[PDB]
Amino acid sequence: ILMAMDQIERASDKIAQGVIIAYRDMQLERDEMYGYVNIARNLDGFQQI
Amino acid sequence: MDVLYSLSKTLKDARDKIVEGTLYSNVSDLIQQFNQMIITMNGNEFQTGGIGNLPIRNWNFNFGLLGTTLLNLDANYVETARNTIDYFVDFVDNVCMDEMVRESQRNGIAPQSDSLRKLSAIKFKRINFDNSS
Amino acid sequence: MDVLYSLSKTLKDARDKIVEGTLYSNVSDLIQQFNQMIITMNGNEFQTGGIGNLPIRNWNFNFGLLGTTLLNLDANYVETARNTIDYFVDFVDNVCMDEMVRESQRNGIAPQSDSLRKLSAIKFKRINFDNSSEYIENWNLQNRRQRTGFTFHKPNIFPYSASFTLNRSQPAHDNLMGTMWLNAGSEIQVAGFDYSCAINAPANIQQFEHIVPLRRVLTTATITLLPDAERFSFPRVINSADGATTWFFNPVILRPNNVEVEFLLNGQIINTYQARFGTIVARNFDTIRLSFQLMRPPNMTPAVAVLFPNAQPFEHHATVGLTLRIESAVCESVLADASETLLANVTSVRQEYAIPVGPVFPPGMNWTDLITNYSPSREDNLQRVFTVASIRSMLIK
Amino acid sequence: MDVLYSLSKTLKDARDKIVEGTLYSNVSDLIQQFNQMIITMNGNEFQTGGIGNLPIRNWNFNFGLLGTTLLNLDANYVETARNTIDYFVDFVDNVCMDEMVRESQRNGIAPQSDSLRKLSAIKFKRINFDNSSEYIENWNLQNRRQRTGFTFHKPNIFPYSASFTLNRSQPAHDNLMGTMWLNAGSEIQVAGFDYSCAINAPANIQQFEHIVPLRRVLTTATITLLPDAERFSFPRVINSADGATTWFFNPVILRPNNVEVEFLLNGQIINTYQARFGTIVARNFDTIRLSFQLMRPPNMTPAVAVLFPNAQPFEHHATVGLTLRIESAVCESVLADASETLLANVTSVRQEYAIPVGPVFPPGMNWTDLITNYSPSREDNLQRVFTVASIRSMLIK
Amino acid sequence: MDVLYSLSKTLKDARDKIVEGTLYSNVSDLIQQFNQMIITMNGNEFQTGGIGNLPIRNWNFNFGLLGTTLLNLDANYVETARNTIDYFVDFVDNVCMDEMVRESQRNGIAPQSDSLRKLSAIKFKRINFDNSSEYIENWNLQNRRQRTGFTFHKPNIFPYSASFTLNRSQPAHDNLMGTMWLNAGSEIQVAGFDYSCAINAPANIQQFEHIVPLRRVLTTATITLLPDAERFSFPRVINSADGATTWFFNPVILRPNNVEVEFLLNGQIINTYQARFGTIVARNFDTIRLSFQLMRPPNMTPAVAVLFPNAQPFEHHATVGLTLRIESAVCESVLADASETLLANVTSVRQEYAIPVGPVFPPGMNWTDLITNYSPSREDNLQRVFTVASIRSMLIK
Amino acid sequence: MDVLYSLSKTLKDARDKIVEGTLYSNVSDLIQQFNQMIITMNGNEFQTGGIGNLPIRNWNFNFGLLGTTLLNLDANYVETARNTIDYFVDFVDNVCMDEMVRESQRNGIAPQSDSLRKLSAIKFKRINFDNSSEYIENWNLQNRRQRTGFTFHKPNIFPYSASFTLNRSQPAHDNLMGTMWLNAGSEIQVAGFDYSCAINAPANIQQFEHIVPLRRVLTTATITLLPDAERFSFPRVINSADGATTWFFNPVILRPNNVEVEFLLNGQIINTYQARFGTIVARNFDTIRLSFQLMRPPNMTPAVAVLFPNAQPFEHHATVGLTLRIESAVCESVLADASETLLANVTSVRQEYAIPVGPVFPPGMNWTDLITNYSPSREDNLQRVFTVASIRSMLIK
Ligand SMILES: [Zn+2]
Repeated sequence: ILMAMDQIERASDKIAQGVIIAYRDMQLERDEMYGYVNIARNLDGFQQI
Repeated sequence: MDVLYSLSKTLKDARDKIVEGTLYSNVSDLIQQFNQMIITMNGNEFQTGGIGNLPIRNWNFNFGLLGTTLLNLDANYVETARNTIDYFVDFVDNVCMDEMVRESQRNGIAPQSDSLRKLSAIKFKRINFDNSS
Repeated sequence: MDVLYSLSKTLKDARDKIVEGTLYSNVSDLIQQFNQMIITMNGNEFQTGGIGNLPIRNWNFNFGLLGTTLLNLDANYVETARNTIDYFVDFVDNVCMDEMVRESQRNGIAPQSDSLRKLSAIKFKRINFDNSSEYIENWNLQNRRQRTGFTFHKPNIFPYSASFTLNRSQPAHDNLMGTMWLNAGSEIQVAGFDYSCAINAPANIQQFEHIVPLRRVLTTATITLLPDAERFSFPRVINSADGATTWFFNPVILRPNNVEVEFLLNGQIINTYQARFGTIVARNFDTIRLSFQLMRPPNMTPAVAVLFPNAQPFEHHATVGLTLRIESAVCESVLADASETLLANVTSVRQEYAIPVGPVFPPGMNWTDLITNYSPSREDNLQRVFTVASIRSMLIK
Repeated sequence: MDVLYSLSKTLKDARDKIVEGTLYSNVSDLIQQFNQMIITMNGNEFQTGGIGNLPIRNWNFNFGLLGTTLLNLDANYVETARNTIDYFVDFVDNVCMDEMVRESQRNGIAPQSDSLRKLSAIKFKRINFDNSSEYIENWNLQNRRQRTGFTFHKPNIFPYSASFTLNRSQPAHDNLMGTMWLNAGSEIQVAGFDYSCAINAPANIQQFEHIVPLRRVLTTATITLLPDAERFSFPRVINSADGATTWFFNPVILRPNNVEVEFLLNGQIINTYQARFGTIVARNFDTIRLSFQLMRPPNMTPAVAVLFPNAQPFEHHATVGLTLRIESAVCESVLADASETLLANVTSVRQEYAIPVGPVFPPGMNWTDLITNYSPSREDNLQRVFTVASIRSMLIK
Repeated sequence: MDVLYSLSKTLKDARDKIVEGTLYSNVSDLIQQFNQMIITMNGNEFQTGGIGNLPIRNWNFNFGLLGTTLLNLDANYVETARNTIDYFVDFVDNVCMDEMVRESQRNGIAPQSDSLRKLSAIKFKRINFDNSSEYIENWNLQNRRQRTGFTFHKPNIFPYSASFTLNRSQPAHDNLMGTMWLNAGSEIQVAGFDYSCAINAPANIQQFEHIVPLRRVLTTATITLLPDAERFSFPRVINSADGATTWFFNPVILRPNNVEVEFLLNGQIINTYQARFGTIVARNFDTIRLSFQLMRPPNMTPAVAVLFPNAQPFEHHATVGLTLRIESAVCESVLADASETLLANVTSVRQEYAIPVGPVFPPGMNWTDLITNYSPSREDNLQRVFTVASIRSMLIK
Repeated sequence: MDVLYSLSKTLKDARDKIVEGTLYSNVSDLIQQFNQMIITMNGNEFQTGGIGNLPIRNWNFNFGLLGTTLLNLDANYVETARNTIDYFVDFVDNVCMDEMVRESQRNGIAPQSDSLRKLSAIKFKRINFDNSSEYIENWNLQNRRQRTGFTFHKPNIFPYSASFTLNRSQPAHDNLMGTMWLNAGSEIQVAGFDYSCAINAPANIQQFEHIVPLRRVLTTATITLLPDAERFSFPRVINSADGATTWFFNPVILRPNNVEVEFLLNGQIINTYQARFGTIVARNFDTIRLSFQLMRPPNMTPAVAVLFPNAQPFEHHATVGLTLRIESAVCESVLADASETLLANVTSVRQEYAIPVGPVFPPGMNWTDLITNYSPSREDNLQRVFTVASIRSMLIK
């Protein structure tokens, strides 16, 4: 359970892992699951709270 | 200049007071000053060096505040604080070197490095602490 | 060590801050520290001494906490605080002496006295306070393996050595060339002498060199370099190298030309100064190389021509000197210097209590021998004892 | 460095323990460690090489965890593990080579490659596992500021030297007294020779001394001392001190008289052995002083007496020698011995990839020069590269 | 082979870790492994011996499992475990001896004993455990066709050879030029001699070369090179090349001139050292070429000039020598070294049980012949027997 | 002894495995063992020292159990563990030194120090962990009276003895014949010399024999046999048998003839090698018998016929030789060897703390005297102190 809980939570659909604000114009990414989304796949380059 | 001295003073106090086992009452004021410094510095970018063989270094401040402990701060607290203290100490070292290697015939009292010129702005004046040296 | 320093610092801050009439807002935090010190030390038995003439003493702590209900301190509060502080200060003094009188070939920095070993336990870490002084700061830095630095005024980096090296000589010692030198503390005086005044030398120039290797690397040193060695400019009668006989030295001083002072680190020339006198700076070095030449004056007035003949009888001997003093320096290791009394305190304690000669330090804490053979174990032990001496000096006047 | 060692240790343990048919209870902890390593390394990017001919390599980690639910591992599990193990082993190999090939004159003990600098971060501290090898444990002890020790079998502590000193000499080299020596690796061979066999010496005894100082203190050393220098017991034609000419040495070997071997630390006698050959123990020393005498045989049979006349013609030259071999020792600083292959690994990597000579080590990692001028920066860099070499050798063979 | 190694490893762990009083959390996994071993081996019959004088012994396995319901294991647990450990250790002993005393020209890697053939069955694979030893690691690697590496302290790589080449000679053997050499184990010792001292040679230099080809490619080897061959520096009477007569060798040693030691790999020069002595590194090589020169001394004092006349009678013969010792090395194949005892164990078992000479190994496991002709079949059989011998030594002295 | 070893092993594992960031599953078993150790050792008081200069030390144990409620270890956990580990390590060090510096004529195998006798109680059996080390394994095997075995590289089994026997001799020492040997450490060099070169011997052959009986039985020993005695092949002036005069030995080396090396047990030839040099194997022996011959060359060139006349003025003395080195061996008893450091550790502790000469070991732990008279009591005491030294070395370096 401890090794697979990260994956189970990520697979969940009613919650996200966080929100990057970034205060700048970022092009919406194009994904199969949805035409355009503000999907961030990693928090690299941003201070985390 | 006063801002640079205040950064050095608060870093020296953090190094010499934030030690495993000490009471939190011994460093309440220091931690408040340190967190004020972190808040004020966060989001600001600095560039140091570029004269002679002094390397050009870029400094970005993205740090969380120091926490609290009920009675006595412990090893985890000291390590977490030490990471930020080391980064700030490196920054102050480089700012001081870049100031030392520069001179101006006119307005020699005025700051000569871009880092110290930025620090002389009004936003950083909240980092002053005590000018005792 | 950090706990011992914290005890000393708390006691000093108590003896200076807790004074009658002062606002309790001025000493609230200090009193919290003092009460935690008392709570942590209560119920512990310590034993100090037992080595040499240092008496065996026992210490038991059962004290009450300082009050906290006053807005201003009065006579009674200061009196009770002083009564507790006196006993704590006596305990600190005896712990410091017990630690200073002890050595160890292995793990020199580790606590050696029973009291300091007991204090090294984890229950006493609760009393740590702030490590602000230079020596405790460097102690923590070297414990974490950082770059330490001690600032010395006239560091005692050169072992005493007064000697001479002859490059030309005879059984009669009536025509000599060579150098004489004194290295002492922070001063090098070197004088090259030539009896013939380079009459037959190639280009009438006689070269002299002097290499002083330091046992530790100094950094950011201010150095005064003057063009004459006053110590070797008067007539002398000197034992011969073997000691069988004595020879006569009758100097007459000329200016040294082509003076070159090179400060080297690991055989690499870090700083170099030519024909430069006064205040110079050596940023990082562990060897000093002085080169200087005696040049026969191309033109002489009669009183100088009489002095310097071409025949053998050389009544007056040409001499060119240099003096080099390290006014201040920075060293990663610990040294005795002219402004600090740490070596004096350690030696005084050992002499007062007749501590038997140990396996690490030379007898009587002889600084000549210490610096001459400054091994890593000696450095560790010396840093420990100097730190303890500084802690003691915080309290004992 | 601790993270790198943990990576290599985990990969070696996975290679050794993840085998077909083994109970999963045998490797449960190992697989937890492996999954933790994979999690920590996932999503990070590394670069290695770029110095000399070492190729620039980029490493990315997007691996999946390993199963934890079988009772006995099967072939599928072994192959699935091995595919990831190969990539991780290659990454560790290249990081280790990148660290070995580099050096720094300042802070040589700190990581030099960017990959190891990245691994120094706190995020990677989750990969620590075990620190049980000699070099890693000495690394950790040194960082904790405790006593370290490397045990060496035949340590290369003596810089290669082969030379003679002539106390009595003439241009014709017909009547010589002096010593010859070879200090190499872990052996000292010394031979004092006198052509006249002490005919005119006081009490017909010629004294010989040989002092060998070491660059580092050796502890708990086992030594073999034998009474003959087999290297200096045959006819030789040597070249003069200045190389002008050649002189003859036709030795005849006598027993060495009054053999004294002193092991000194800080100039004080720690151990001393008189007329005792075989296995001896030197507990703590940094200098070896060998004293031995050539004593003219008071009684000689005619065949012996004919060898040593009282006039100049000397066809046989009386020689007395000692041989000293350091079989084993313990040193605080890293050295090169006959059993370990760390120096070979470092030198081999540097030579294979044609690393340009740096600012610290001598060309070709020449051990003679390195141990001749064993400085602090050199010691730090040497320990770092040897630790990395041990980490790499855990995996590469 | 892996199953045999795992039986030995689990027995060693059981005999080390199952000691009265130890917590059960210290031996949980080990007891799981031990119980699985017992379950798998139970109900099996093995037969060992029947070759030479090795007794024919039968092994029936029927043992109860070890208990699991215990916090700190007690005397009963230890006794019940040791009774089984003794039988299993004896069985492993005999299986290993049976394996060692056998050889096969075809498929020397395949198990030879019928007991090991049985253990090769897939039913026993569940006992595999952890293959952490060096020899089992290399066994698995060479099974997978991966790189193998064995580290040796002075490996026994040179087949014994004491010989001499005469490049110039005649029946009188009074004017001879050539070389002498002794190769043995890890030491080459060569010495080129010239009776005329290169009086009539161009530039008064005589060239000597010595090529030693290894049967296997050594890697990352530390080598001690010295400039004299003490073995060929004393008077000798050597029987002629054809044994007809004997000739006299009266050497006088000169320094070798223009020394070049180069390590070659398939004819290409991988390493080369010019006039350098001490410790050197050969990264990857299979041949050693040592070239040196006898240079007649350009200048001679009379005591030397007497030694080398212009005419025929040459009482003293100029000799220049080299000594080379491989202190440590790495080899892909299995070899005999100083520290390990695998060759000794195999030879001891064969001699003790009077095993008839087979087709592969030479009589009495003569290492000189085995390494002189190190055929692939011999390498396979030697690796098998050495691996099984290490497995055995893991339990028996 | 077993409990002390378990303490040392637990502390070594604690220092190696308890590191910041490590997964708790990597340490859980060790933490259970460590808490068991703390529970067992709490509330007991120990005293060590008091012999020689070894300081008296008192040890008290009151420690809290290490936590078991973390996923990854953090700085807090490591800091809490480190203080306990340091105190325990110091305790183990002092116990080991106190046990090493003691000895007993009767029951030397039994614990001698108060601390170790206390630890031998039944309450301390709960800490046994695992007796993996070789010395503790052999300790347990010897206690059970199973067969022990220690593997040595270059074992020190021959007490240093250099001597000679003269089968033929006269006052003038012109026509000697006999043998001349050095036995030291692991090497035997024996030379048989004849001044007449077997001119009058039967069949022109002179027989030579040399018997070296070992103090203990050696097993599976790898030997190196070479056909010359380099140590005894140069001119020597040697004191006569009674020390009243000196004689001259001027060797000329011939090949030894009919060399026969026998390794004998209980007077029965176990291994026999004829005219085979290089690496050989002796499976089990307690005496080495070297037989060789000086055969006058049947055919001689003029330069040899001159050397070997018929009359008394023999200027060159024929000599044959043999060298025998024990590269690696196995012994049931403990011995000093080149690779290990246990003898050095024991001798170092005794010398450092000035332990008075006791009733068992010779002064200064002189290995020559010890092995020369290796009594059963000395074997018991030596095994005890070596095992304690190994336990200590697990923690101290
Ligand atoms: Zn060896």
